[PDB]
Amino acid sequence: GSLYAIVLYDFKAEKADELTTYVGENLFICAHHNCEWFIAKPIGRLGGPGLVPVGFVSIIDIATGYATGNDVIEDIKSVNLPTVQEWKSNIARYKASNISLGSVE
Amino acid sequence: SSSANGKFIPSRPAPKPPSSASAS
Repeated sequence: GSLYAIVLYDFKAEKADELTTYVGENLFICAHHNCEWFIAKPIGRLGGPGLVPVGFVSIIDIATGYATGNDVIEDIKSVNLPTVQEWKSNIARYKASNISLGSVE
Repeated sequence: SSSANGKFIPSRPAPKPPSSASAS
């Protein structure tokens, strides 16, 4: 599957969400927009939410394979995550998820 | 002709990452 992201390249940020990352880094998506820009976050301290495109990062689960052989866009609708301007529209909320377990550690 | 609501919205379009499959 894919519950996290990993940057295979570094990109200079100068936007409102300007997030300076490095090549071959780990980052967890948080928001998404234009299915091109994703608001992820590092696993450091007081980090994120950092912005990261889908052309400079890959979706994975740090488990096995890559994107479980799926497209980032195909992995999006999968969870049916809300947009950035939609999700951020108001934190006050809560998303639910269906119970599903796979037969593979 | 639409505005933005989010604060984490990007300003510029999609960049150009290396080792890609795009021609210029």
